[PDB]
Amino acid sequence: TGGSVHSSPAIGQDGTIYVGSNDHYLYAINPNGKLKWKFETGGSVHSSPAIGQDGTIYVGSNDHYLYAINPNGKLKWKFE
Amino acid sequence: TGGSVHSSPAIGQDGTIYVGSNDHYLYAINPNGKLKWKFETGGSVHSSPAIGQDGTIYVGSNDHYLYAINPNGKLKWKFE
Amino acid sequence: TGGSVHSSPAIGQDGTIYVGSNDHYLYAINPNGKLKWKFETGGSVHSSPAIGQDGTIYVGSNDHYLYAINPNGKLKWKFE
Amino acid sequence: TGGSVHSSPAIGQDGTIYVGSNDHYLYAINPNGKLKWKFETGGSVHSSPAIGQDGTIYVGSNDHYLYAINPNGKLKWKFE
Ligand SMILES: [Co+2]
Ligand SMILES: [Co+2]
Ligand SMILES: [Co+2]
Ligand SMILES: [Co+2]
Ligand SMILES: [Co+2]
Ligand SMILES: [Co+2]
Ligand SMILES: [Co+2]
Ligand SMILES: [Co+2]
Repeated sequence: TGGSVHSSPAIGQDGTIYVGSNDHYLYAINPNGKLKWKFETGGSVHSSPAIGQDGTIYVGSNDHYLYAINPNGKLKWKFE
Repeated sequence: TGGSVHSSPAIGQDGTIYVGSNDHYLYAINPNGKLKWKFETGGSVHSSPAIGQDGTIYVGSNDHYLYAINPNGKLKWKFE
Repeated sequence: TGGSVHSSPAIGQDGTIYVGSNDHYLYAINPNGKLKWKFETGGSVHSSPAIGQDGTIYVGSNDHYLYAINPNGKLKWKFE
Repeated sequence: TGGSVHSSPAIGQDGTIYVGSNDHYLYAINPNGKLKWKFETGGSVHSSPAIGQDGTIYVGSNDHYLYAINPNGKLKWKFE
């Protein structure tokens, strides 16, 4: 990643690994080590992601928001 | 939220997302991104919440307390 | 507690809540909010506890050790 | 360990305890408190490890990488 990986990884139902970085992104990494997608927030993603029953990925950011990200890497919503 | 979301979200049995904020609050957010409730502690909620078998939400605060919050957002107890 | 509760709580099989504090202790709190026991390490317990299959509670400390604590609050071992 | 254990332990299917240290290593500790192996990254391992379905251990490092480590302590891959 572009900065410290302070965030703790979460593992999806299909093995996808999700983790934040101080480079401001939430990363979705395939089990083979190849990027699935990254999603840019406005600040360090120190928070560790959680995965909902429908696969939504939730994570906080130092930009003050809680993010809900769809499994395909598109924003679902953010809460300030 | 009002400050960095350092805390890592927890997901309840009904999909509710709980997370602390450096704005001093524990947040309960519905899966649709709308606030269910927030609970104010005396300092940053860096700690990440855990959910008990009866749904109680437990989280630490930089105000020195461990909080137990009922699912409706009312204080159950705090331990110094 | 005596200092910031940075650590994230873990919940045991019987509902006991375990959490570290920057006051250097690992706390075991009953679901009713009353202390079961506390265990003193040599520095802040920022690490969040994990519970093994036999109930052992594991947590790191800023004193450089990983601690294994028995369910009764007595040290099992520490690893430097 | 050689430095603060900020990381939060993860427990494997066989009881192995995995945790990072600010000494830059990911540690695998047997339930008896004896080292199984340690793996050196390039910076503090503040991130808390997660365990995949095949036992792979994933953890971030302040060296900017997400690491995937095999259960025997050998690198599987790292993602920058
Ligand atoms: Co750096
Ligand atoms: Co930045
Ligand atoms: Co801010
Ligand atoms: Co404040
Ligand atoms: Co204080
Ligand atoms: Co101290
Ligand atoms: Co030290
Ligand atoms: Co260093």
